[PDB]
Amino acid sequence: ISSKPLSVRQIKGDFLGQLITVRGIITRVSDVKPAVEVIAYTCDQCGYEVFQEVNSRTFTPLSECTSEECSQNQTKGQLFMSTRASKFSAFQECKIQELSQQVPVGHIPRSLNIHVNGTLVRSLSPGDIVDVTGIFLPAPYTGFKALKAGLLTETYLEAQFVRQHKKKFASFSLTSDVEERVMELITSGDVYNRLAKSIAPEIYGNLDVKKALLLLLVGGVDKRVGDGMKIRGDINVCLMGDPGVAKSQLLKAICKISPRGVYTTGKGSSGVGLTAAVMKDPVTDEMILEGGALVLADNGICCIDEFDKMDESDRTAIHEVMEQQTISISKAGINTTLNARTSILAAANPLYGRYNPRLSPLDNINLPAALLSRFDILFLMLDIPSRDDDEKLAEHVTYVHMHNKQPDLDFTPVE
Amino acid sequence: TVYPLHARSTGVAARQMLTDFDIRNINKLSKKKDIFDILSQSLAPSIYGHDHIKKAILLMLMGGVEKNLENGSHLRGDINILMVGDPSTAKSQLLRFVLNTASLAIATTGRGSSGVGLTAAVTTDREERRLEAGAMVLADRGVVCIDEFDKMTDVDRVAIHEVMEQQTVTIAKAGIHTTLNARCSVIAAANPVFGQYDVNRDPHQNIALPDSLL
Amino acid sequence: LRIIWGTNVSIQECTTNFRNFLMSFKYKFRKILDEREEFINNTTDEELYYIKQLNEMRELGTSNLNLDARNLLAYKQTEDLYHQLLNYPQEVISIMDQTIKDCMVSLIVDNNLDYDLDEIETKFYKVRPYNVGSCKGMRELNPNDIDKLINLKGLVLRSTPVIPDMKVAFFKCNVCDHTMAVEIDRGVIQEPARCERIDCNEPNSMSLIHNRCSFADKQVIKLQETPDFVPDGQTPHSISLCVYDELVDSCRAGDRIEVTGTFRSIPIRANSRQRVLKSLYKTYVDVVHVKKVSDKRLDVDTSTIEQELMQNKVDHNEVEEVRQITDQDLAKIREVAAREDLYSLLARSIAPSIYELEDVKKGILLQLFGGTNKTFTKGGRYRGDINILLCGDPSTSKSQILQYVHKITPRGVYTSGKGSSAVGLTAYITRDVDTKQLVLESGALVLSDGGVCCIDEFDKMSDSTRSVLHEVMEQQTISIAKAGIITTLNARSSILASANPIGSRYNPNLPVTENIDLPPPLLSRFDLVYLVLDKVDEKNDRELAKHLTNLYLEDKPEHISQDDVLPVEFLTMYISYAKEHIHPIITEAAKTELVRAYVGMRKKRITATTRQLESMIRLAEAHAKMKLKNVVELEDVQEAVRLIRSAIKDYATDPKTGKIDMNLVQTG
Ligand SMILES: Nc1ncnc2c1ncn2[C@@H]1O[C@H](COP(=O)(O)OP(=O)(O)O)[C@@H](O)[C@H]1O
Ligand SMILES: Nc1ncnc2c1ncn2[C@@H]1O[C@H](COP(=O)(O)OP(=O)(O)O)[C@@H](O)[C@H]1O
Ligand SMILES: Nc1ncnc2c1ncn2[C@@H]1O[C@H](COP(=O)(O)OP(=O)(O)O)[C@@H](O)[C@H]1O
Ligand code: BEF
Ligand code: BEF
Ligand code: BEF
Ligand SMILES: [Mg+2]
Ligand SMILES: [Mg+2]
Ligand SMILES: [Mg+2]
Ligand SMILES: [Zn+2]
Ligand SMILES: [Zn+2]
Repeated sequence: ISSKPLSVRQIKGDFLGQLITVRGIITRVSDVKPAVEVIAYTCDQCGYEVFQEVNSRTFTPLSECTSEECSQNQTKGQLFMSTRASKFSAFQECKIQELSQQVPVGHIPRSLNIHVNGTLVRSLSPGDIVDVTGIFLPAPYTGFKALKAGLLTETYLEAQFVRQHKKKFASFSLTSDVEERVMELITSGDVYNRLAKSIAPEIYGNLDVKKALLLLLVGGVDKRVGDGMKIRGDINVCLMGDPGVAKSQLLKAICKISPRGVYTTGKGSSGVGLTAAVMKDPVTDEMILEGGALVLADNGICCIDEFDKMDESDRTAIHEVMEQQTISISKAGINTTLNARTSILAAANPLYGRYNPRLSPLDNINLPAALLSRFDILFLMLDIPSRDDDEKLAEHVTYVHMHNKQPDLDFTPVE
Repeated sequence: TVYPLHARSTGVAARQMLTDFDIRNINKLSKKKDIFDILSQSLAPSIYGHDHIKKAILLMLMGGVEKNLENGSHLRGDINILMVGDPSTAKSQLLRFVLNTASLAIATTGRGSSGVGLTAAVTTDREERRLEAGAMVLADRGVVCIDEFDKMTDVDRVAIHEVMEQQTVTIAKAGIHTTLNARCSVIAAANPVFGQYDVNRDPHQNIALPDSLL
Repeated sequence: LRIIWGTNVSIQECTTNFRNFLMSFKYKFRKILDEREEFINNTTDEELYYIKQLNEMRELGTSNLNLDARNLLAYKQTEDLYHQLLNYPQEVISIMDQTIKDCMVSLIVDNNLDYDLDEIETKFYKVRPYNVGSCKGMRELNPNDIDKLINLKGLVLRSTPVIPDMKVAFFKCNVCDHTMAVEIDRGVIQEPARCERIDCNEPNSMSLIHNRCSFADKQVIKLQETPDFVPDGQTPHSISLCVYDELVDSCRAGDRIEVTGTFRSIPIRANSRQRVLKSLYKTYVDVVHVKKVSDKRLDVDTSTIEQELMQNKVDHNEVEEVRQITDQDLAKIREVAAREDLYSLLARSIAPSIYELEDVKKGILLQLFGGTNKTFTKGGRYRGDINILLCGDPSTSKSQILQYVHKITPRGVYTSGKGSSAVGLTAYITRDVDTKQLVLESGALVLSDGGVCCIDEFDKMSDSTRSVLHEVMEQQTISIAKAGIITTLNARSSILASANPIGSRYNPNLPVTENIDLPPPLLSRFDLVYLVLDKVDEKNDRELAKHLTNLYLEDKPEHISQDDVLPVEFLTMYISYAKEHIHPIITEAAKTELVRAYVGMRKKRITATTRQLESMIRLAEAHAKMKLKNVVELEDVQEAVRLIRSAIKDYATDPKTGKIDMNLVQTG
């Protein structure tokens, strides 16, 4: 039963105490703080170390040495805590969330708390898609007493093992097995074109854009000269084009291949998704800053959709994110400079929707010269009908619908 | 006992019991060659004509098949219908009937349901940062009957593109990164900007909707 | 054996090894360790290092010995003392304090100084180690790293008022009038039920008199982390520093410091639940050493902290507020000033990576020096800050220049347009988690006091936000009158701003003013306005491309420049010394030249105002300081006028139209 990954909704009260595997996205991870397992007190009058076990969120210190002599003799020894002698453990109150696939029709995702303890800390980061396996243990009720009716229990999941659905780029070791899967890819020949056609096989005839997106995934090389100059070393791709040329599906495909990346889209929602303001964490009472979409997409791909229909206020921040790879915030309560190393992919429509060939490309792209400069590649993806390409696309799409697979028989889309 | 009750423009779907007699009748009636015409006529007996519109509405109620592929791409299996025309053309009547006959339908007006009202948005509840499902999320696997589409704010219609095509609502707001599922079929009615459709002017001038939305 | 339970520390072995290290430390050992054999100078490496230092410490009377960790690492026999101190800072530091006391007594007695030994006997000698390993960050500190000496560095956001700390409490049995004395042991001062003597025995006999008790000083400092390496998706953190004794008020807000201390975790009390502690401990860092002065940055301005220097002398904090200048280094400063191309060399040593932007690099250097901070003793003052605006075409390296300035300057804050707000700058009100009471913090402008506030993307910033700039821009102070706060704040901050001309690209058709698109009040305040222009010049573009490509030849490239540039450390030394010793004054010939230039200038394009005269005065003062002169001369005023003319491209500008001819706007 531990093999089967369960959604948060399926973690009923029946599964309490067992070993279960919950599959979902990670939204909030607290800082690592020392949690008391056993607290050690020193009583110098009788020279005894007394250890009080702690098994709750709170506890109470002692006043009289409860060891044999001080409780037995007339001597009443004063006992003092010793942090170094006491036992601690690295602790993190994560919070997993239900995926979009697991949520039933019409509901909204619900979350489950995870208490990561011991050496397993720092194995979970926000935005990760993981199958955490742990012990579904109960805890005493922590809400308001009036709502309590009987021995109500709050529940959590004590993490034991973490499996990442999408492995991080910074965690690559060329182990012999990874070496063999890799050289088998090398021996396939034409790795560049095969990888380019591999991404989003259901999309036909847009191959240069796929190559550009592959280059976006690979990324250049960051240069930090001895003086202090830093070059971006990452590509910022744009996909300006007419409606109905599968820009959004390319962006979603890239989101699938990329290990980390937010699919920020539209307007209004982005306004607070780049603010990165300050809020108090419930677990440690720390006033941790909250990161927006861009910070969560650090060392990832920002996959901004509907770029042209998005507020100028956020474009001002996109300027600095693209160039300096950092976000400088000096608003009320915050005087720091966030670190957001991101590669931005933008899909947008030209001014007046469909491209008008009569107008000049700059007048129709509508990007200011400063913003357009930051885009390494700005595709046009113009829709120009033709009796041949149209029927090619139609046959490809009809094959995709009639069989859930790319039409190309001889081609091998890499997993 | 708890009985979820179906009411117009509510999230509760309206399922019905199919007796063996009813299934037999359905199977027998499906054999006729004029089944499409027979059904289409029955959508709005009150409204005269508009038979092609009624056929389109019936096809919307049936819907298509959404396709999910291994790589993760999702292909829309829902069809959206927009009616533009002169006043008193029974467009609002057709919308009301669709609301009254679909298993799960949600009715909205032009600007009463803003962009926050549609899709979804964070409520910032003090008991913290809960998510509240707007109209389209609550209309998953259902229909949204938008009326007076032309009066809609430009900003409101910006947020509708993703729900129309990708069938998802992405929050990415206030530290909340979520992708709600909104697989809704949208039907809208909207008069032309000039009150009555102008044959002398091209349809681009009359509709005044963005090319992507059309 | 005889080790402390729970530690590998043995008092005898530790004392002996530390004494051997103190007696027998040669800096040549460290130079050997640090691969400095090519740089070894036995003219000063052979002499006893800590012995001479302790002799100086005895002569001056200072009570604090700043010990270097790598010094302990280098000497082979005391290598283990490094790990012992790193793992057990408290006991080891106490042992070092005792060893310093003993060795200082031995040094005094051996030399047979005549003065009485007991006069200096009663004084606590504290050792303040530092440079204990790399930063490691802070979020990576597992709970197994409790009470271990660690190295942290970051900005100082805010500091609490000094909080008294009771160490000795005074009770008094009211009937018997017997004073009581109890010390502190792990934060508790036991209440005696009966009296200390045998006069009387009552259950509640004595009462605490807080005022009679002994209180020590404790200040809480909030530091914001700036680690070298940050994990993906991590926002900047914040750790609460706690300082004691002479370190109180040593650190002001906005100071990029490098603090060494002991990691500490403390149980926290539940809200209004008497004497119930949450299991999750709260972590804070103690403070033993603070390294304000760094060789990668200019030294803190002496003028701003001049008043606080006397209070520090009263406190004898012994923090190195300002780096000291070595004599041979001063001679090197003099010889470099004697160079003919001092001006070009210093200009190009600022932002070495940038290519062919000499006029802009110059102005930046003149800003880094600054004009004379004249003090009108009758009332009022004039500050020598120079503000620079860079309105230019995209991809002209302006943001990189701002980044370099922000790195170099001692107290600088980087800001970018819409990421700023009026309340965001200046000062605001906020609530701390720990006190849960309202406090006042500092915005970017106040944190930039005595430094450069690099304001990026100026034009995108709102007209509302730019309004507050005028006050600090002209008279170098900000006077706020808001809900709960009514005061004046001196923000002596030199603003550096980068902007894109409206349209994102300079329009040759529209005049300079219309392209720049700033209100005349705000535009006039800027001393220098640079019209950086990107023109398609085949030779210049080829050279820039060759330079940038050569930057990519090797992984960690040394900069590819034809001409030699000064070390950044030496440049910081030069700039600091020139700023703090030398205060140039104006001459009659310079006065006449200034008047003539101002008159000729005031004869569409922006009209020169008296702010232009003040900018000329401050630029002449800055140039005087650069050459190390104590007076300014007419050639310096002419150079300042030439810089003002060149910044706006006055030669290529049409005289009366204000339009710029593109044929003559070409640069080097
Ligand atoms: N070249 C193509 N290959 C496959 N499907 C395509 C192609 N062009 C358009 N489509 C289809 O057209 C629709 C447009 O998808 P979407 O990515 O939302 O378009 P856009 O964002 O460009 O407006 C989708 O159903 C998509 O599958
Ligand atoms: N073709 C029609 N057949 C029957 N009734 C109609 C027809 N056209 C309009 N009506 C009637 O006219 C009125 C206006 O219809 P309504 O849907 O409100 O118009 P609108 O298109 O302006 O929204 C209704 O009472 C409707 O029954
Ligand atoms: N003259 C130049 N010298 C050195 N680097 C330059 C120069 N012009 C452009 N660059 C390089 O091109 C980029 C543009 O610099 P940046 O400051 O980001 O542009 P902007 O001036 O628009 O803010 C940087 O990587 C910078 O190193
Ligand atoms: F109409 Be598409 F989403 F650019
Ligand atoms: F007059 Be209708 F409701 F278009
Ligand atoms: F395009 Be630059 F940031 F002025
Ligand atoms: Mg799209
Ligand atoms: Mg109507
Ligand atoms: Mg810039
Ligand atoms: Zn005891
Ligand atoms: Zn008494």
